Amino acid sequence: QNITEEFYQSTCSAVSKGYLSALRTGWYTSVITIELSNIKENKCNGTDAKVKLIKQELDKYKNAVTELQLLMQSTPATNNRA
Amino acid sequence: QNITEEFYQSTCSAVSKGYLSALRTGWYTSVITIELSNIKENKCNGTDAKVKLIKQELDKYKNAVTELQLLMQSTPATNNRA
Amino acid sequence: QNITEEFYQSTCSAVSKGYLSALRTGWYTSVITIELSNIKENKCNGTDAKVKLIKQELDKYKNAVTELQLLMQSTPATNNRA
Amino acid sequence: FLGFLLGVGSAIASGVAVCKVLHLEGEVNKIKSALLSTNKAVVSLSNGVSVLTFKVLDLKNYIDKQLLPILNKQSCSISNIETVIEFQQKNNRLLEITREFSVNAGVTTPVSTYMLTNSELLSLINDMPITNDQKKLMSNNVQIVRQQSYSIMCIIKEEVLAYVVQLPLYGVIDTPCWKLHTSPLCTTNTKEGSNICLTRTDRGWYCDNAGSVSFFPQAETCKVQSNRVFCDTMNSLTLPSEVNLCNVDIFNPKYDCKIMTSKTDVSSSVITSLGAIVSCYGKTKCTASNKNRGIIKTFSNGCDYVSNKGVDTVSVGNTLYYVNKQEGKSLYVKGEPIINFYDPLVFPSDEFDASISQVNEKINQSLAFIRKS
Amino acid sequence: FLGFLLGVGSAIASGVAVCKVLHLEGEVNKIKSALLSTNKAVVSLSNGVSVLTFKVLDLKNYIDKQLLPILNKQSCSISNIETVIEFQQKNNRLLEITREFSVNAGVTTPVSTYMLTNSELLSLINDMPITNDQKKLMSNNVQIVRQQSYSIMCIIKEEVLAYVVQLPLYGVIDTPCWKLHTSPLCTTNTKEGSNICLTRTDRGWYCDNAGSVSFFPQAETCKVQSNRVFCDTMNSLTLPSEVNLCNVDIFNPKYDCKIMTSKTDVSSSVITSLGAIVSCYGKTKCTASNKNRGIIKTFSNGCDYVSNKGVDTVSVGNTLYYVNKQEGKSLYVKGEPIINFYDPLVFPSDEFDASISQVNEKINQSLAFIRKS
Amino acid sequence: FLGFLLGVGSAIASGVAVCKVLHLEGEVNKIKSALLSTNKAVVSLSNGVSVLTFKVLDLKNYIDKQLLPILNKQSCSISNIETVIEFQQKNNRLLEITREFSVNAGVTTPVSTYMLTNSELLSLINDMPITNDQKKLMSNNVQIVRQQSYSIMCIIKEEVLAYVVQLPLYGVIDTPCWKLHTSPLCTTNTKEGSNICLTRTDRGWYCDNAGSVSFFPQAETCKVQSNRVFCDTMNSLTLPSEVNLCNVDIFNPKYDCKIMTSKTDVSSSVITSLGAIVSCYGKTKCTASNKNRGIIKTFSNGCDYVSNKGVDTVSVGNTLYYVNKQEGKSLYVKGEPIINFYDPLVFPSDEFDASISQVNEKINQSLAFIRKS
Ligand SMILES: *[C@@H]1O[C@H](CO)[C@@H](O)[C@H](O)[C@H]1NC(C)=O
Ligand SMILES: *[C@@H]1O[C@H](CO)[C@@H](O)[C@H](O)[C@H]1NC(C)=O
Ligand SMILES: *[C@@H]1O[C@H](CO)[C@@H](O)[C@H](O)[C@H]1NC(C)=O
Repeated sequence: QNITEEFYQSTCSAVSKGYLSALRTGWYTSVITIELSNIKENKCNGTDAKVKLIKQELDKYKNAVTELQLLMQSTPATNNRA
Repeated sequence: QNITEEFYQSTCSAVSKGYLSALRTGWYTSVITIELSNIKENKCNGTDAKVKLIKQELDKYKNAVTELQLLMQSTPATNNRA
Repeated sequence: QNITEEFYQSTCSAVSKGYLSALRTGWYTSVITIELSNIKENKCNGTDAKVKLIKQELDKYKNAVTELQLLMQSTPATNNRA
Repeated sequence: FLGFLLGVGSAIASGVAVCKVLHLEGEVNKIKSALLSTNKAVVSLSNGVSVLTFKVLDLKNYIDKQLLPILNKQSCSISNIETVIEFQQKNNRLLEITREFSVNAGVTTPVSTYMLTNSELLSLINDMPITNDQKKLMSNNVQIVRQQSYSIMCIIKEEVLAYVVQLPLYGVIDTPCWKLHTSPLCTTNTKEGSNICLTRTDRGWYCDNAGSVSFFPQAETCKVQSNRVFCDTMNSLTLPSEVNLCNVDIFNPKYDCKIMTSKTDVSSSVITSLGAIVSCYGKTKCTASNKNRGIIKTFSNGCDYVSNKGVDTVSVGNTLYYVNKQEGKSLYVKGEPIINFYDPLVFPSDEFDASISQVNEKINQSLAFIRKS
Repeated sequence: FLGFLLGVGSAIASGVAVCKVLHLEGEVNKIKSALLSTNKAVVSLSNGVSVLTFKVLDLKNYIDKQLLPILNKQSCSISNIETVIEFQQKNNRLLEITREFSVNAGVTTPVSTYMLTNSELLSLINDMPITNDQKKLMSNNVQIVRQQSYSIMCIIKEEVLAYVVQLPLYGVIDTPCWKLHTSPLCTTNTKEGSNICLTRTDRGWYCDNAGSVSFFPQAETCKVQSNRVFCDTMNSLTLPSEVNLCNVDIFNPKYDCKIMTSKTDVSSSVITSLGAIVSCYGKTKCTASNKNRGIIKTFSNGCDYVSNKGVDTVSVGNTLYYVNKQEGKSLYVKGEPIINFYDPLVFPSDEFDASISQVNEKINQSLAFIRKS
Repeated sequence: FLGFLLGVGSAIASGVAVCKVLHLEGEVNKIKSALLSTNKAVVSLSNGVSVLTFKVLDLKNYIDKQLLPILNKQSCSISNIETVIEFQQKNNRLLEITREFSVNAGVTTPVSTYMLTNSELLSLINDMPITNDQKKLMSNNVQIVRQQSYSIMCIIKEEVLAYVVQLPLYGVIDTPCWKLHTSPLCTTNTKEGSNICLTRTDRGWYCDNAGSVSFFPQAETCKVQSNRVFCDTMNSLTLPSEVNLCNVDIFNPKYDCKIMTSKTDVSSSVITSLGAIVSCYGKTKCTASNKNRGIIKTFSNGCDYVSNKGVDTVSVGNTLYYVNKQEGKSLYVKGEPIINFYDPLVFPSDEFDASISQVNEKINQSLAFIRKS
């Protein structure tokens, strides 16, 4: 059998049969972590191009942390009422 | 003329005229392909930093294939009924 | 006090009190710019791998401009009527 | 409003049938062969669908011809970064296509740049079996073609990755369209409530198409450029051309005009293409202003209109609306509000999805009992 | 249709409570310790929730052990690009996770690859306290698990970034599901309008679950693979098993079948799993065609059905529908249309959300006045 | 519920008018000049709009001063990867902005990080002509400012790329808001059906604003932090302050309270800010439990409430709800259910969008015929 269908002429409706459920009932809460570092604006003359790229990516990491830090406070949303 | 509008006082409705259609009627099915390779976990000592980046990106490619392979089975969705 | 709630048994309704507004009333229009360049397909033999990567990224920039240029005409949407 | 009236269909059903064929028996080799000489080729499926095939990104000839000598050892003695960067660059697209399919369970819309680039897409359009004019239209509205397209993940059979890009065909072009904006029409009596309302439910896009009119009940679904209206006929109802009678004459016998009834005396504005409809009721402040000059019109209770000419803003209560600044002429067609023709008692106040005659039958029915009893 | 009938709840409410605990007093160090020896570890919260913790990406041991000697100077004399590329690569994920949270105000759905990769996700599934079979199900439908999951940003306390990934649990598996497709049933009189309609409002997914039936009114919310239907019980109503009586007998006393009434004589088609329902009314062209052969069936006015066998397309007016090409048998159950049992006058034409008995009470009520007066 | 009652407007209409001005005649050079000395500058448009302009990313001075000597040959003899990486990095943003506009047909929301970074956005806020306090609010809720903002692609005229970022202004701050949660109220008779229901339709957010109350019918549209409710007045209706009478007294003469009627005896729960409303009907299992202790309350048929204090979960049939764990006091206001005041026969069972008096008129009308006949 598997997928089968029946059309009811009298009601203008059709039922598709043969399916199996996988209904979400519960939830599994996992804590995903990223271990980061706490360097401080180091100061160096280092005019080297290889260093300035490392300086450029290090600023990106530092700003990301500051962004995520500002992202906290307050607690989540979640746009309810439907 | 081009865009023109008429407000009907008696019905509280307005018709905006002067537009031209481009109504989707059919569909054009194109097959987009990506030709890939079938290397196998090669084993080398190669501790070289240039190699390990190539090893890092090669793992990314291999995993992507495995992901896409797992992505198939079964056939698409598409969340119907509206 | 802060957040407080009252359940009305007779109407099957509950009011959550203690909130403060931040209602969008106006708009602030800012012009964000990107200063770009107008080089022309330069032609060189330069078979060097370092150059071809620069040639590859320069084509990406050139195409992006052409894309954005084609993206203009006509003026925006915005899928109204609700 | 009438959105619930629409039928149902599967958009990807055609592209899905191409995946079924691409699997058997095998057909993947048939296209791998055809895409060895060129990066783009037309192919006829055993099904007999003539399908344009594209070899965007060839990772095989890069990993096999530039990375394979290094790892088929031994010792990875020779290496260079100008190759690590080139590989990271080449691989990225596969990685970005894989990202996209992993969240969209193998079916994306709009079709992204990674799925099909502008140069690839514009080439695909230019190699389609479509009109010279139809090619121009699609090329000039790629942003729309992308939003109306689908990308279906298919298979990775033998050494190949295949995903179907399903692109729109515009079987109806340059036919006249019009947008009907409706707002509630209510009595303006000085009482607390005790007012009766009526609203045209037929709001949406309308296009002449094959002798009938294609009606888009949720005008929110259509994409518009300038004059041009891009729609999907799946989001339409196909009505007799007499539906346009409701505009000029809502009482016409030829078509039963879709209206809804309420006692919902609520203030609002609808921003049209060239003006604003104001439904002003109760103690509400309803105004139309110019930036520099301030208030230029104060709306009285009832339903009115103001043209965009010299109006930038419309305010209904605590809500501000920006009017569209498009050049075009508008016409005020003076007429006695249809709601004044109704006796408040004996008028059916809660018709959610009705029409003129339905309302008129109900009026007689109720009226008869009072007279006959 | 019945979507408005659903209750309300907060999906992230459980994951939010884990954030509250992760803040106090402190608990961040409790998990930092546990994740020093391994990259993955089970941890019991003071709350007592046994939560699987993962150290995906360790930027500390890379910046401190590979970048720190260069900047704790002086002079940045020593440097190499093979380290600039390695860092850009390593950092990217944090940058991409930060991007995602910045637009989704700290709560993403579906859970992206950057949030949790396939290998990380498949490992998370395989380390969950769930059935051997339940592990297989989730692993074989990761694309769905991602769409049904949430990623909640938590905190950056002391040297650590924590975000909660909230994954589905399928408490109901392998129970029979069925999809009910409904379309409008109308009288087919030769007049302008003056026709009466009826539509079953109970359309949606149905699953046997704990002695009752879980009803998904917006079938658009469920994800389906093959046989498999993935739903969220929050988008359901839990009805008596007697709801299935409406199919075989809509007039049964055991259950009051949800219907809606109109005079909306509008043409449409509904594409089912194995065929197509056609509601054909007025002067509409309603057809079913095969690609090669053309029109194979012309629908008369009224509600009919055509099976997918040898049918690729169904056209109702200016709209084309692609039928699903799934293998399966369908059954036409001949019966007198329910609408023929109603006297047009005295039949309540505007019931938006009614049922059989509601309609029948209204019919008697109206009928009695004519007879008693 | 009342969402359909809302007006219509174009959100990007103000930002679109800035694009019209940015085109003519030319004005692009006026801003190119102003952005030569600084990376940020205030500019007054011929229109006279004082607009803050930003030179984020200057690709000209990088391609012209670092890449141009290499390609204005000859032979590309000199080259270095530290420049290929620097260029790939610099170019990416333009590539990522171009990606975004290509799918969103030149209008994005929320405004992405690539469109405007946090440091750029926080600087834009701090350079706006707004209150000291208003600057703090926006800076502390950037995640929201992004979701409420629009990015409109404008033009690439002469050597320049311009896109308008349209940011919210909060003209109403720190005024009291409240959320009204409603659920169906039904008779609890032991019969199959034959029960009458009533539901308050006025559910949504409410804020005191300019002497009236701003009503957000789709509470799903508002963003909330802590105490703070962020709304868009376009998604509101502006009602008299007497709308709050419906809470304490739904029968008050001052305001006609919006209700809907049914015979839809369906079980459900609504999760409020500090508890849960349970509408329990038929043979449904309705419960409130604590994690450790299990079932702490069994709901009887009818509409009830349970406070979050010591309750983690509420189960209505096969559906589980997590209650919000926010600290706050709740008050049960005992009262006779409003539905008991209605005679089942002669009570109008299918009012979709009604009010108290509408229902009361219908009751008299029907009642009179029985008595007068
Ligand atoms: C009711 O209206 C109809 C027009 O549709 C009219 O023919 C009829 O006379 C009216 N009621 C009567 C017959 O009193
Ligand atoms: C109305 O229908 C009911 C069945 O529900 C029937 O018992 C009754 O006889 C009908 N009206 C009458 C009593 O004339
Ligand atoms: C109907 O209700 C009204 C109150 O709105 C009341 O004045 C009237 O007496 C009632 N019907 C009658 C007059 O019998």
